[PDB]
This record gives sequence, C-alpha cells and structure tokens, in this order.
Amino acid sequence: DNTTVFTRILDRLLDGYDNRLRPGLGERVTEVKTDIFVTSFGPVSDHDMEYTIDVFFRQSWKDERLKFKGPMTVLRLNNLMASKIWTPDTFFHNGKKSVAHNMTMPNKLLRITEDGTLLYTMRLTVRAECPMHLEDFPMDAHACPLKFGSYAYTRAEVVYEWTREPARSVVVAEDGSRLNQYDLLGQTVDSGIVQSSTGEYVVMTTHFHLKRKIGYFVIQTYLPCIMTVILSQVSFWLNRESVPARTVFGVTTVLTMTTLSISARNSLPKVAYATAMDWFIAVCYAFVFSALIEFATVNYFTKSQPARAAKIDRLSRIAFPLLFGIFNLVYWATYLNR
Amino acid sequence: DNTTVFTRILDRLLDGYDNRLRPGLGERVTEVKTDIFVTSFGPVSDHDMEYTIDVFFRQSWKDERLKFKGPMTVLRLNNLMASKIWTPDTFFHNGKKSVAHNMTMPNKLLRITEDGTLLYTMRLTVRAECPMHLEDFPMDAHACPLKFGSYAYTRAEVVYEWTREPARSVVVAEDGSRLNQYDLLGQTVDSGIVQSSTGEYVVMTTHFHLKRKIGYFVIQTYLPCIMTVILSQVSFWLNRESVPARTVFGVTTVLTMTTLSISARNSLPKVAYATAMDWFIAVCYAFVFSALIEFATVNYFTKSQPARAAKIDRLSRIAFPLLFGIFNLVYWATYLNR
Amino acid sequence: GDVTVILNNLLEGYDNKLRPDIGVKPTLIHTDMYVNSIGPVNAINMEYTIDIFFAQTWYDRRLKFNSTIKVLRLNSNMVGKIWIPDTFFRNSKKADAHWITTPNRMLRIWNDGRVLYTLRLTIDAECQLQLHNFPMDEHSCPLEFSSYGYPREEIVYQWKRSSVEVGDTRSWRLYQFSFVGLRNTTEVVKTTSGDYVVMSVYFDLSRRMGYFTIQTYIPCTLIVVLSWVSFWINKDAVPARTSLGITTVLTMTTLSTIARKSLPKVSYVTAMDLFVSVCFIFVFSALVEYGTLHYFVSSQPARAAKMDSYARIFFPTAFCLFNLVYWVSYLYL
Amino acid sequence: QVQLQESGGGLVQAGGSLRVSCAASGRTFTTYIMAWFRQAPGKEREFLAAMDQGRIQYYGDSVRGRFTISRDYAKNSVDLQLDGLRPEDTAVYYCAAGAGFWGLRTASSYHYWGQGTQVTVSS
Amino acid sequence: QVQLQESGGGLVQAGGSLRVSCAASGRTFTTYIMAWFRQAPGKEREFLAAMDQGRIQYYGDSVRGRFTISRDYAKNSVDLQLDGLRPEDTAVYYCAAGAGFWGLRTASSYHYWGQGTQVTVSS
Amino acid sequence: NMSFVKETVDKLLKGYDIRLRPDFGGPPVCVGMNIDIASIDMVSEVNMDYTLTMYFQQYWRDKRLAYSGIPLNLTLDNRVADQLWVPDTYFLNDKKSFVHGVTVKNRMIRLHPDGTVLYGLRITTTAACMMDLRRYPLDEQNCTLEIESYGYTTDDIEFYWRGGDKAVTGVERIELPQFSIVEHRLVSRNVVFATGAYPRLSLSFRLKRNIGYFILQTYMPSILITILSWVSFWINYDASAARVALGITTVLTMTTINTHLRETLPKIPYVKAIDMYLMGCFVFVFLALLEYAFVNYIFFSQPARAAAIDRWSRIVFPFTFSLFNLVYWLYYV
Amino acid sequence: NMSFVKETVDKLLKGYDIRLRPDFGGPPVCVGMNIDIASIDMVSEVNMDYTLTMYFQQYWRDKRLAYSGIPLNLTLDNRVADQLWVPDTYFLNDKKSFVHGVTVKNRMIRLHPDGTVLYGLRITTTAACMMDLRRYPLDEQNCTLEIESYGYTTDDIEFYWRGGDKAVTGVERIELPQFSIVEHRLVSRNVVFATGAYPRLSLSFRLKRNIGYFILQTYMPSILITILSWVSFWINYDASAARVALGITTVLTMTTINTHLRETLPKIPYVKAIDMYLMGCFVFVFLALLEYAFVNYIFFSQPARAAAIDRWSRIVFPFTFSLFNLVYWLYYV
Ligand SMILES: CCCCCCCC/C=C/CCCCCCCC(=O)O[C@@H](COC(=O)CCCCCCCCCCCCCCC)COP(=O)(O)OC[C@H](O)CO
Ligand SMILES: CCCCCCCC/C=C/CCCCCCCC(=O)O[C@H](COC(=O)CCCCCCCCCCCCCCC)COP(=O)(O)OC[C@H](O)CO
Ligand SMILES: CCCCCCCCCC
Repeated sequence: DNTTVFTRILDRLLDGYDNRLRPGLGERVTEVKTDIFVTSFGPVSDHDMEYTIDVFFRQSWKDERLKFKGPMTVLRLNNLMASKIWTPDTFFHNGKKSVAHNMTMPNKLLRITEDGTLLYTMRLTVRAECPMHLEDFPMDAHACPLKFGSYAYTRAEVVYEWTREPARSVVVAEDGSRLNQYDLLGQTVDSGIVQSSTGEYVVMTTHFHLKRKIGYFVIQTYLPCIMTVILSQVSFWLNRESVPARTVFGVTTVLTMTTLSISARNSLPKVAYATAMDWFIAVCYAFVFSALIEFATVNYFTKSQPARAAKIDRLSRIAFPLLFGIFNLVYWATYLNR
Repeated sequence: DNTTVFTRILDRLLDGYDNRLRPGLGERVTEVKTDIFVTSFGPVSDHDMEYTIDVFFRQSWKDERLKFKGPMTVLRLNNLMASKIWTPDTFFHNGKKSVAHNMTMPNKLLRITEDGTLLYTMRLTVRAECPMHLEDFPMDAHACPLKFGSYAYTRAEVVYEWTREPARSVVVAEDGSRLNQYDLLGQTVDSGIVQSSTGEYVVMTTHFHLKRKIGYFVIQTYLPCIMTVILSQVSFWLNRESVPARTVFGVTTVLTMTTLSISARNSLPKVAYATAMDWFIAVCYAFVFSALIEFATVNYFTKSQPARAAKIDRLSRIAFPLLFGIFNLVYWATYLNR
Repeated sequence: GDVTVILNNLLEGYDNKLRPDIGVKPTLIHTDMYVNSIGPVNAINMEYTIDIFFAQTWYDRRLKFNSTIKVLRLNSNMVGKIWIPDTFFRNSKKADAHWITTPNRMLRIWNDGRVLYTLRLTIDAECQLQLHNFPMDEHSCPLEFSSYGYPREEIVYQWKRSSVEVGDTRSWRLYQFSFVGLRNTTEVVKTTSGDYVVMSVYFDLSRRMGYFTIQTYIPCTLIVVLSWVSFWINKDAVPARTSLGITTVLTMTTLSTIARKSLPKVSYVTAMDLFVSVCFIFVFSALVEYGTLHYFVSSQPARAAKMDSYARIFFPTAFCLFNLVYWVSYLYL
Repeated sequence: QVQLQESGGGLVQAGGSLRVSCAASGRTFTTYIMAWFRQAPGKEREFLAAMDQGRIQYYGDSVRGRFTISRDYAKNSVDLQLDGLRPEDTAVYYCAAGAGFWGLRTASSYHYWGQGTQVTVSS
Repeated sequence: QVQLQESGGGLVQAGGSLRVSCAASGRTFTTYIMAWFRQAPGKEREFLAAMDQGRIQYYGDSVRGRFTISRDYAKNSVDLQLDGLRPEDTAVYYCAAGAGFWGLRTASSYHYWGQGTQVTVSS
Repeated sequence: NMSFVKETVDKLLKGYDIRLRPDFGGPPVCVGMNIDIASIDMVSEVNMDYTLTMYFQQYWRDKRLAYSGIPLNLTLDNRVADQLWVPDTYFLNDKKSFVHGVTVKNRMIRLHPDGTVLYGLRITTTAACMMDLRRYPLDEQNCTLEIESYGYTTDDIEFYWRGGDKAVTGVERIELPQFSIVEHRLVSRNVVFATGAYPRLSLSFRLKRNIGYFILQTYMPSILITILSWVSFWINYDASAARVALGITTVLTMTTINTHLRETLPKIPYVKAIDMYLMGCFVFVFLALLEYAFVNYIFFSQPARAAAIDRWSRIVFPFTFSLFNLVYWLYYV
Repeated sequence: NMSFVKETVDKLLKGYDIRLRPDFGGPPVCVGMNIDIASIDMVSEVNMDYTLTMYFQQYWRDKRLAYSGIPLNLTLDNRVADQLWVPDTYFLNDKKSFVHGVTVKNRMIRLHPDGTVLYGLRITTTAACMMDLRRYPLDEQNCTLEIESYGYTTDDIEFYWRGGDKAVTGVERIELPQFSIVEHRLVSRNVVFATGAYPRLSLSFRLKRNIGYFILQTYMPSILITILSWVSFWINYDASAARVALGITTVLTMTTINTHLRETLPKIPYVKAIDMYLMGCFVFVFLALLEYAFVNYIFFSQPARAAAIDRWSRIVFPFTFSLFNLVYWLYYV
C-alpha cells in the first residue's frame, strides 16, 4: 500500500512526457548547474601527453514537467529513471577515451524535488589531453586542462554554470593523489565560449597546475655525471711521468660519461628539441673530453719543454674545477628560479 | 504515398515470415554462393602464428519466400532488414578473434531481386591461425589457410559453392598488401568436407602462399657475424710477440659474437628446435672461439718451442679463411635452393 | 508451414525462467567437449589458452511434439527462448564465445524432448605451476566447470562415453611443453550457497627442454668454457687474463636475468637458476684464481708456478663433476 | 629571438570599430595561449581576452559582449576587435603569449610580451 | 632416413572393398598434409584424396564420394578406403606427406613419397 | 505442479515497480554481503593496482517477493535479475571491472518463501592501491577494496558483513609469486559526501614482499665489484699502471651495472632503498680510486707515509663497508 | 506551446519507414560532409597507422521530415537518431574506431523546416597508411582516410565536400611532436567494385618527419663513439688496457644504440637511411683497428714507417669521416 502511492506519482510524471525536448524548448534557456568532486588525480603520462582523473560529476537543472505533490519532498529513484527523462548531453572537449562505470550497476543517481529540480550525478574516469612544453625538463611545470560542455545545444539553448563560487565548485579529495613524479599545487576554475561550424557553445574549464619532482633525476643522472667530471679532474694530480697510468685514467672517464649519457636518454620523452637535462649532459661531456685534450698537450710538451708542461697542470688544477663550479652555479640558478 | 508502395511490399514479405527455418526446408538443399574480396592482406605474426586479413565477404542464396513484383526489380535495402530474415551462419574454422565493423553503421548490405535471390556482404577483419615450421628460418615459406563453413547445418541441409570459378572467386586488391616481411606469391582455392560427432559439414578452403624476405636478417645478423669472423682472423698475421696487439682482437671479436648472439635471440622466434639462423650463429661462434684458442695455444708454446708456435700461425692463415669459405658455400647452397 | 506450427506450439506458455522438473528431480546434463587447440602456456601469468566445442545435452518434457518430423535442427535464434543451463568455468580468467559471422551456437530438439546445445568457446584458464624443478618437471593444467546457481539437488552433470576428444596434438601452439594425456573427473564442491557438482579436465604436460637449451644452458656453458682459456695464457699478459676475467662475469650476469624472463617473479630457486648460479661461481672463481696467483708470486714463488697447472685440471674436472650430479638427479627424479 | 609586434590602434570618436592586431615571430604559438592586456595610465594592467589551442575564448567581466578575440593559427597571430568604445577604454593594449600556469587571467603567467599600442577615445 | 612405409593393397576380383594403409616414422608428420596418389601404368600420376591437420577431407573428381580417407593422428597413420573397384582402377597407390605449398592437389608440393603399393583389379 | 510454480512467479512480477527500493519512503533496507575470493594476481607496482576475482554475494529482504504454498528456495534464471530491484553497489577504488559471461552471465538469483533474495555475481576487478616504495624491495603494502552504495544514503540502505569476521573466505588459499598475505581486515563505517551520508564496507589485505632470490640477483653483483676495488690496496704503490687500471675499471664496471639495473627494475620515479645502496657502493669504489691518486701524488717525497696509508686502507675500507651494510640491513629489517 | 512541438514530431515519426532512403526508387540523395579535426596522435611506424579524432558531420535533405508552423531548427535528443534513416558511411582503411560515449553518446541530430538533417558524430579512428621508410628518419609520409558508402551505389547516394576546400578545418592547429603537416588535400571520385560503383571521398595529409629527435638519440652518440676511436692514433701499442677498454665500450654501446633503434620499427627488408649511417660509422671503427694491426705488424721491420702512418692517420681519418658526413647530409636533404 505504501508503494502504490508513489507508483501513481511516477506514472503521472511520465504520462505524456517527451524526453526528446529540452525543458523550456522554444520558451527559455535551460540552465545547468555543475560541480565536480575529484576522487583521485590519476597518473600523468609524458609520452602520450595526457592524464587520468576520476570524478563525481554532478549536474542540476529545472524541469517544470516533473512537479509532484506527495508524502516525500525528494524522490531518490533508481538510476534507470534517468533514461526515461531528458538529461543534458555533456561531453569533454579534450577527452580521449573516458569510462562511465557500471559495476555492479550504472554508477548514477537521480533525485527529484517537488518543485521540479533534478540532481543527476555519475562516476566517470576521464583521460584528457595535456599539451606539454618540455624545454625545462626535468624542472618543468604544466597546467593540465579539463573542458566540458554541451555537444548539440548551442549557448542560445543550454548554458552551464557553477553551483557555488567557481573556486569551491571543484573539490579534490585529500587522499586522491595518484601522482608519482608530480605534485598537484592547485587548480583554477574558469568559463569560456567556443565557436564551431555548428554554433556557439558554453565551455566550462578547469586547469590543474602540476610541478615535476626532481628527486629521481638527481640520484640517477645529475649525481653520477657530477662525480665523473670530478673524477676526470683528479687526472691532473697524477704525476706526468706516468704516461700509461694517466692514459688509462683519462680515456676510461670519457667511456664512463658515454655510458651514463646513453642510459640517461632511455627515460627522456621523445621531443624534437633539447631539454635542460641535455644541456647539462652535453656540457659535462665537454669537461671530461677537455681533460683528455689537456693531457695530450702536457704529454706533448714533456721531454721538449719540461718547464712549460709543469705550468699547464698548475693552471688545469684550478681552471678546470673553477669553471665547472661556475657552470653549476649558473645552471641551477637559471632553472630553479623559473 | 509514392514510397508507400515499397513499404507495403516489405510488410507483405515479412507477413508470416519465419526466420528460424532455412529456405527450402523439407524440399531441397540451401545452396550458398560465396566469394571474397581481400581489401588488404594484413601483417603476419610469427610469435602468435596468426595473420590478419580484411575482406568483403559476399554470400548469395535463393529464398522463394521473398518473391515480389513492383516498379523495381532489385531492392537495395538497409542492413537493418537482414536481421529479420534467414542468413547463413557461416563461421571460420581456423579463425581466431575477429571483428565485424560498426562505424559509422553496421558494414553490411542486403539486396533482394524479384525472383527471391539475396545478396548479403559484410566487412570483416579476420585473424586466423597459420601453423608454421621454422626449421628453415629465415628462408622459409608458408601456406596460410582460410577455412569457413556452416556451424549448425550439415551438408544435407546447406552446401557452399563459389560464385565463379574457384580461381577467380577470391580476388586480392592491387594495393592491399600490408605485409612487412613476406611476399604473397599467390593463392589456392579449394573445397572439402569435415566430419564431426554431429554430422558432416561443407568447408570452403583458401590457401595463401607466403615466402619470407631475408633482407632484414642480412643487415642485422648475417653481415655483423661475417665481419666479426673476418676480423678475428686478422690476429694470425701479427707476430707472436705482439701480445698487446693480439689481445685487443681476440677479446673484442669474442665479445662481439657473444653480444650479437644474445641480442639476436630476443627478436628470434620462440621454438623448441634449431632454425637455420641458429646454426649460422653457432658455427660463426666456433670460428671466433677457435681463433682465441689458437692465440692461447701459440702464446703457450712461445719461448719454449718457437718453431712449433710459428708453424701453427702458418697453417691458421690458410685453414681458417678457407674453412669459413667452405661453410658459407655449403650453408647458402643448402637453404636458398630449397 | 508445419514446422512453424510445431515451434509456435512448443513456446506457447513455455517459461524459460524455470528449469525442467523444478520440483520433482534434478536435471541431468550430459556434457561433451572437443579441443580444437591448447594455446601457449603463459608461465609468467600462470594461465593457458584453450579453444573448444562445448556440448551439453538434457531432457525437457515441455518440448515434446508428435509429428512425422523427428529432429528440429535449428540455429542460434532459439537459444534465448528456452531454458539453458548456466554452466560456467570456475578457474577461467577470461572467456568469450565466437560471434563471426553469426553466433557459433547450435540447438537441436528431438520429438522425445531431448535437447542438444553446442557452442564454441575460447578460455584463458588459470593453471598454477610449481617451478621448483623447472624446466624438468611434469604439470597438469586443469579446467573446471559447473552450474552457478543450481546446487546438486537441481542440476547434476555427467561425462558421456566419449567425453573429451582431441584433434591433431602436434599442430598446437605448445612449444615449451608437450601434451601427454588427459583425464576427466567429477567431484562435489561445497560453497556458502550450497553444494555443486564440479567437473574437471586435466591436461598433462611434459618438459620438452629443447627451447631452454638454446637460450640458457648452451650460452652459459660456452661462457664457462671460455673462462678456462685464461689458464693457458702467460701470467705477464695482465690485460688479456683480466679482460676475460671481467667480461665473462658481466656476460654471466646478463644471462642470469635472461633465464628469469620466462618465469614469474618467484621467491624460491628453480633448477635453471641453480645452473646459472653455479656457472657464475666458476667464472668468478677463475678470476679469483688469477688474483691468487699474484698474491703468491713473491711469498711462495715455487707454489705460484704450479697454481696454473692445478687450474688447468681442477676447473675442467669440477665442472664435469657438477654436470654429472646435476643432469642425473634432475633428469632421473 | 621571439618578438610580439602589435600593429593597428589609433584614435576613435566615442564608439566605432578599432581592430588591434598582434603579429608573432621567432616561435610557433600553436600550443600556447595568446591573450590581450590593457594598462590605463596609473591604474594597473588588466586582463581583456585570451584564446587557447582549442579555440576557447575567455573574456574579462568588463569587456564581455563588446570585444571579440580571434586567432589566425596559420599566420601565428592574434587579433582583438574593439566595438562600442568608450572614453574609459583609452589605455595601452599589450599582446601576451604563455602556457597559462597558475591561471591565464594573471599577467605573471605570460612569458612573452608585446611592445604595446596606444588607443585613444575622444568624446 | 625418413620412410613412409605402406601396407594393404593386393588383388581383388569383380570389385569389392579394399583398404590401403600408410605409416610414418622418424619425425611426427601429423603437422604435415598426408595424401594418396594413384599412378596408372605409363599414363601419369593422379591425385586421389588428402587430409590436413584440421581434419578436412579433399577428394578428386573421379573418386569423389566413392573413396574414404581417414587419419589416426595418435599413430601418425593415414588410411584410404577403396570401394566399388573397377578395372580402370588398376594402378600403383602412393603415400605422400608435405606442407601443401602451391596447392595440396599438386604432386610437387609433397616432399616425402612412399614406396608404393600395387593394386590389381580383375574382372 | 510446475504450472503452480509458474503461476506463483508470474503473480510476483505483476505490478512490481523496479524503480522503488523495498520499503520506499520507510525504514532503510539492510543488505548483507559475502565475498569468496578466487584469485589475486598482477600486483603491479608500475600501475599501482592489483587484479582480484571474487564471488560477490548480496543478501536482502523484499516483502513484495514473498510467496506461500511452495516449500522451495526458487532458483530462477539469471535473466530475471533485470526485472527485480538490486542494490546499486559500486567499488570506489575500482579502475576496470567486468562480470564474466561464459557460458551465460555469471549471475545468480534465488528467492526464499519469506521474500529474502540472494544475488551473486562473479567479478574480476582491477582496484587501485597507492604503494609506498621507499623501502623497495623490502616493503610492506596495504591494498584495500571499498564497497559503497552510490545513490542511496544511510536513510535508505544499510551495509553489513554477513557472518562477522567470516564474511570473506578464500584468503588463506591465495598464493602470490612475490608477496605473502600477512593479514586481512573487515571494516564497516559511513562516508559523508556533499550529497549525503553513505554506508561503506572495506576489505583490506597486507602484503609483505618476499626476500628469496631476486635480492641476491641484484645486490651481489654490486658487492663483488666493491670488494674487487680493494685489491689495489695489496698492490705496491710503485706499480702505477696496475693500480690505476684496476681502480678506474671498477668505476666503469660499476656504472655499467648501475645503468643496466634501470632497464630491469620496475620503473617508478621516487627514490627507493635499492637506489640508496647502489649510490653507497658507487661512492666506495670512488674513494678507493681517489685514495691511490693521493698516494701517487705524495709517495715521491714521503715514502714512509704512503705505505702507512695503504696499510690502513687494507683495514678501514673493509670495516667502513661492513658498517654500511650493518646500518642498511638493520634499518630496513 | 511546447506541447505543440511534441505533436509535430509525433507526426514526423508516425508511418516513417527507416528501411527506405529518402527519394527511394528515384533520384540519388546528396550527402555533404564536414570534418573538424580535433587531434592527430600516435603516428606509429611499427603498426603503420595513425590515430585521428574529429567531428564528423553529414548534411542531407529528407522530405519525410519536413514540418511547418514552427520557426525553429529542432535540436532533438541524440537517441532519436536510432529512428531516422542515416547514411551507412564507413572508412575503408579504418582498423579500430569508436564514437565517444561520455557522458552520453557524442552524437547530434538537428532538423530543419524544409526537411534538412544535420547529423554529427565525434569519432576517434585508427586508420592505416603504409610508410616507405627507405629514407627514414629523413622521410615524408602520405596518410589518407577513405570515406565511402557501403550499401548504396552512385544510383542511390552522392557524396560531396560541403563548402569545397573549407570542408575540413582544424588542421593548422595540430602540433605533432615528431611530424610537421606540410599539406592536406580533398578528393572526390567514384570507386567500382564487383557489386557496383560507389562514391568515395578521400582526405589526405603529407607529413614530414622532424630530424631533431634523432640527432640527440642516434647521430650524436654515433659520432662521439667514432671520434673517440681516433684516440688509438695517439697511444703507444703497449697500452693494451686502454685500447681493450675502447673496444668493449664501443660494441657494448653500439648494440644499445642499435637495439633501441631496432625495437621502434617493423622488420622491413630494405636498407633505411639511418642504416647507411650506422653501417658507415662501423666501417671507420673497423678501419681504425685494421690500421692498428697493420702498423703493429710492420712495427719491427720498419719502425719509422710505423710512426709515419700514425701521424697521417691523425688527419686522414678525421678528414675522410667529415667528407662522409658532407656527402650523406647533402644526399638526404
Ligand atoms: C648495424 C649493422 C652493421 C653492419 C656492419 C658490417 C657491414 C658494413 C656494410 C656492408 C654492406 C651492406 C650492403 C647492403 C646489403 C643489403 C642486403 C640485401 O638487401 O640483401 C638482399 C639479397 O642480397 C642481394 O641482393 C645482394 C647483397 C648481398 C650482400 C652480401 C655481402 C657479403 C660480404 C662478403 C665479404 C667477403 C670479404 C672477404 C675478404 C677476404 C636481400 O634479399 P631480398 O631480395 O630483399 O629478399 C629475397 C626475397 O625473396 C625477395 O622477395
Ligand atoms: C653466447 C654465445 C652462444 C652461441 C650459440 C647459441 C646457440 C646455438 C645453438 C645451436 C644448436 C642448438 C640445438 C638445439 C637442440 C638441441 C637438442 C635438445 O635440446 O634436445 C633436448 C634435450 O637437450 C638436453 O637435454 C640438453 C642438455 C644440456 C646440453 C649441454 C650440456 C653440457 C654438459 C657439460 C659439458 C662440459 C664440456 C667440457 C669440455 C672441456 C630434447 O628435449 P626433450 O624432447 O625433452 O628430450 C629430453 C630427453 O628425453 C632426455 O633423455
Ligand atoms: C678448453 C680450453 C683450451 C685452451 C687452450 C689450450 C691449449 C693447449 C695447448 C697444448
């Protein structure tokens, strides 16, 4: 008996109801309130220039055709009632292949208040596009966007708005960070307009600002490269008369940089320009190759101008460490301050 | 009203039509005329022992339940009409996971002539098993088969025939070759019978004859192995006291073949036997490994029996270049001819 | 004409939600199986692929018809109209029927009510492997199926006379295993929702060491044999006897990881890992021996002279002794 | 070097079209955001409009419905269309290009800036 | 040496059933295509029937629907059944195996050939 | 008989409203849950997820589905589940999941005379757990699975484990190649979102990574190179060529091993504990080479001090490296 | 007022026959296409395909869908596209494509008073284009996308680019990491098969590969290895340790360069442009060792000539190698 009252209410709402017409068709503009709850900010891929996000995507609008009077003010119905009524055709402009989860049932909710207001949220996983400029790799920062709007209704028919102040209409869960090598500094919420071959559409935009973490590259690339350059400058302290000893010492440090340089480029993403890591490796390769060139000069002057060969090692024991000290001073100050 | 004539015809054909019964049930055998147009002969996978092929799969049969008279003799209908009538349940015997394309619409056509004849083609991406014997790898040829037939109807109910002569019933597109390391030398079209525990079935067969292209392996494996072998035999000319000189040739040549054999194995097919590629690598390693033994043998006999050591170098300068020449003559004459 | 009348009379009032004899006796289902091909055994994920023609037979008194027609040979358009047992594969990881060009299903009905239902399935079945003696042991990968909602009081399975049939065994994709035989059994599994009749098929697999000899055993042995060349080189040739002593150690390290490319990340030590680990000892011991010679060059100069002679005999003998123990214990367990 | 050279811009009489054009050189800004900023004498530098690679147009509150921004990606340029100008619009108009880090409405996110252009409205 | 040993055959009078069997050794030939060929004395070699690894039966035009071919993959043997024998059927029957390259009805596609069994029909 | 059962089931579905939960507009409906885990596999550190197969079951009472006169627990065909109300249970940390569909959909519906409904599914779900790999490869993980209702708040639906701590079974039979399930725990609580308060159940494991053989395959190649760098202390400092060649060869060899391990280890950016060990070893072979270069610079004028430093290096370096292992292998264990 | 729209749309679909095209049994129907390219990505040499995302619009007139009294362009819910006739357009070289379905199916239907229908889809497709890699990585590729009607011949349907050369937009907003889109072109023609003559629209791009990535990856590491091989012209033959160390590092790194290059491309049977450089750098290192052997071979007999060759080799090898690069780059650029 308690359910037959609500069954007659639902049957009266759908009686003569057309779900192919937006509310207020030909009369007014359908206004849709939107807000997002980011349950997790997924991994960010440099190779594909994309990121994943899992959200609770909520929408709300007014439909005069769904006004009712009964025992309850709000009807919390099954998610299959959503297909019986009209819902907005929201899509993601920069989405790539998103998922609307339906395990174990379609992850949607639909609530109708007695004044016609509808609440329609769903759980989504979106893989969006995030263009990246990797000229400052690995000290780069990015603003990954997320744009959504109507697919078929122009701004003269359907307009989107944020539920609250735009800053408070996108909330990120505290335990949602799935980022490995990035730190999510914050997000900015905005709203724009796009014009296509089929009209003007309202676009709602959110940018998530990320900064890469440099800890991994210091251990793997920067520290081994710095020690190798320091190692190759110990060759200036070996006595000049040990030609077989300095020859092996000088050559094998050049070999070590070659092995380090090649290995560091396996993880570098495929781009057409040189990053901030490439310049460091190229410069650190010049220093190691200059020590070998210096030794060839000192060896050349030995047994012909022994006095001259003694001065070069005095200069190299200071000029080489000092220039590499200046380069690190200019290199780190240039990119960290960005 | 102009098109209502054709609407009335379609509603008449399906009025009382039963799609659970094959045409001519209890009266004759359903003859199906089949032909295949290969739009592209896709890649062949050696690791999965399968190949991909995109086809237009045309079938034709007579159904007297669909005769009609009207202003037109052929009704080129939508593919929606196909699901309401009886169609052959053709399946591919060796076919693996296959795809029927659905963008932007189901890729099917249905045409009904006034005498009841039906034409029914579809676009498919077929993946089929191609068992391979790689004893002659990479100088091997294969005959990949394509078999199809009915699943539920025995040969006393449904039989399959080719639309034209069997040679001309399978046509490959001129520009369709997507093969990277194979050549489609031709094809063979036949027919047969397969017997199961449920009865005898008609199975139509097409074989594609492929021969591998050896160009890739000559660049990557054969030439580096041959050059390494020739390099290892240079040590036989250096004098017996040039220990530092012979060390660089012996160690590097032995290491190169060790590197090449390990590197090659990663891309080589996974089989339980030895291919023609493995025997070349194994023999090329014997010549490189024997040269190091020759260096160690001569170095052992140095300072004790110099005449004996010098005698070994005279023979190695002749035997080693000759034996590697003889092996290549036998190796390439054995496999290229077959 | 008449066949349409028979089919329309059978389904008139038929209820496909109720199993036959829903309140009288359990439904007895006779199951057959034809194995088209057992695909490769993915030892890393511990699974194997099998392609079959699964067949099921049962009686249904609601499907009796009196006429001169004896068997209704039908396509898959009727499978969803009648009651079908909900058989599923218990250890399956990923399975799917075949849908090109039409569903690969078959339904035949006899006038006494008997139903034959057949479909083509591809199954990635779970097979846990005990790799303590890999690659020189025998395994038996199972394949279990049963009803999902009907306990032993409602659905009972039973193998037929010729239950499991195989085609050409040697045409299958197995390369690191060789098919031996098959056994089919029947047991009862008690879950929380009742007791179910579970049917199992076991495929026995032998070793077939042909593949692992090319990849690991021969390359490792050749490096070890290469290491012995250092014992016939003059000790004054330090670069020669040291490059052979450091390159082979590095190469043996690389081959150690290659041996585990075809195995799951298991904690214990396999037979092939034992071979590589012992081989890495011999190549490293030879490097140690060369260093030991220099340590005794001045302390006991006469002893250092005979150390190389001892190396030329001990290392070839020890390795041959190890292979004698290794290849007799494992190959004749 | 990268240069943002801004053409157009003069004196107008209390309303009327006045198109301001910015021409970029030395770099391709297809993946960047090209915006427009205004600086009245003494007040501040104010955001006017922006457009990204996806053709999404952002406008400030004050100039919404009056100013139109377009981008010509083939020629690597951005234009601003001024309509219904007022004497309050007399200022210097700047051209910016950047990646929009920490907000595309902030002048500190645009690394490349233009020289400027004077627009005067007389009533 | 690979040998495809044969048996069966013989002599029959006024027709009748006759079974010609074949066996393989050395390496398992179930992965190969095994076929039967008939060579009349002095005329030519003729294809009769074949069966591949997939249990597919191919028959020649003259012996279509009359002879039966079956394989025993466990024992790696192929057996041919001769029924309704005629005086024109007096010939030598061979057992062949191969990969069926360039067609399975061609003699040259089978690498291994059997010794041959003599069958004589008297009428 | 069977007609009466058909009449009973037809009457139940007549007038049934699938849009309304049991006791709509009234007290919340209690849902009890059982899980029977079948397999846990592919615990991937790179993707930070794991794959789980289970027999998910839900228990609740619907007074509309009450029937009398039939003393049976009716097991209906699973296709009737689409005509009945089922809870909208979802897994919050679920990345990709499906219900198996061979030979039919792996689903069970069983009614009881008083209206109780039993609804079972067979689900393979890829759930996300963020791993903390600072102590890799000697770490301990905690991977959970969150079970929650989506559209119904605590005023409409309630969740509880059926059977208490015995709700989840099959954990003790799980075998993982690389981990061992130390413990599992069942949690029931409430979660509050902007839309209201929702019931949540939680199932959490605790995986400990094994220490068997992967560690020896990784640490030992670095330990041997470090020890090989100590040979130069026993070589006379007057032999410059030998000590320099051995000193720098270890650095080159150590670099090659270090760059080789990147290609083999799972690729996660933040610094692990294995990385802190290869840096320690690299520094040790860096000081061994750096130490002789000091001697080669001073032994020309101070022969007495050069021999003392070499002699101390024969003790300090083995003792300092042993201290490094003692601190490391106790801090992480 | 709004209820009048419902009555109008009800009449349009009442008696509508989806099975018949507009103007059935009469003149062919004209369909105009607009493509708005959203992005291009994953231009794969291994799979010989590229991924394309676009807004695909079709524009035709159907007189059965003409309404009066409403001065509006009706934009209906996308689910009404399942009741209207739409062209059976497909892409011939498509391998795997899908219409996006989040949050709903990305599809637009828009009617016009005179019966015109606008039908748009957001399609992501993976089309196939074969690549001639004989000049890789300094090569150009022409990749197309063929648009054709499947069932309807030129007597039933007609295709044309709506707007002419402006029918495709968004090409200039694409910034590929490795390619530059030099030009795009639009072609309209008819293709004849065995079943009849069909209309075809072809959209093609010409992509030029950027050499910047390969300079850092392959060319620069190769030159450094080659240049470092000239150190052998400044070292006495005694230094075996240094010269041995050069040999191992070159081949060890050359394999790393090659294996990375190999496992990024298919197994093409011809010589690419990058191979002409690696095989050109390998000759020089091969000749440097041959020069070293010859000088050492003649060192005892004519020591003066041995030094003279080394002095010349310090100049000839750098000069000849630079001449090799000069010819190589001028030929391929
Ligand atoms: C990184 C590598 C580094 C290597 C470094 C060392 C090498 C340096 C440089 C080497 C020169 C390479 C020249 C190009 C080789 C191209 C190979 C190629 O295309 O071969 C073709 C067939 O050969 C040919 O035509 C002729 C080329 C053969 C080359 C043999 C070289 C042998 C050298 C011997 C030297 C002996 C010196 C002795 C000194 C006492 C492939 O046949 P498809 O027709 O494609 O296939 C058949 C299908 O049936 C078709 O359908
Ligand atoms: C790095 C450079 C590397 C360069 C070379 C690279 C490789 C090139 C390869 C060339 C040829 C490859 C040939 C492959 C096939 C060989 C045959 C094969 O595998 O047969 C298998 C069986 O094999 C084995 O037992 C192999 C045993 C190990 C071989 C090595 C043993 C070494 C012992 C010590 C020698 C010491 C020498 C000291 C010298 C002083 C059949 O298996 P099923 O069917 O199971 O039969 C099993 C039976 O039933 C049991 O009774
Ligand atoms: C198996 C290792 C052989 C090394 C060379 C032995 C030469 C001996 C000469 C008598």
